[PDB]
Amino acid sequence: TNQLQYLQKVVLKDLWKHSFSWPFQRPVDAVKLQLPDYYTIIKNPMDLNTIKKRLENKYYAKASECIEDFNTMFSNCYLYNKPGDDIVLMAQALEKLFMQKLSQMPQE
Ligand SMILES: Cc1cc(-c2nc3cnc(C4CCOCC4)cc3n2[C@@H](C)c2ccccc2)nn(C)c1=O
Repeated sequence: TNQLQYLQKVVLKDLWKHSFSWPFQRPVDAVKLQLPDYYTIIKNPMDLNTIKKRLENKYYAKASECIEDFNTMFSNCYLYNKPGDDIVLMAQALEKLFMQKLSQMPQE
């Protein structure tokens, strides 16, 4: 659980504390945001709270399964949203930090 512990205690913590993480802290609320196509276009949604619960509940078999979920979260944001949107600028800044935290992760 070495790399899964670093994903929880360093990567997830430092993304959560970033000022732009708030849109990713819960699943997209399609009702309150009136985005009725979101869950049709995004078949495999993901968000930081789902990742937080999976790490707390030891749902992941391996670190790479948790990395796939962060990557899906970012990919979904770029797929659904438009290049000039606030949320895309926010995702890009959070993903840059993500890639730095992975570069500093110790080996298993
Ligand atoms: C991953 C993701 C997340 C959000 C999303 N969560 C929000 C939660 N709350 C508010 C607001 C609701 C009203 O109170 C203020 C926050 C806005 C929210 N958005 C959008 C509309 C948004 C974010 C940042 C900037 C601008 C728009 N929207 N899509 C399309 C995504 O792909």
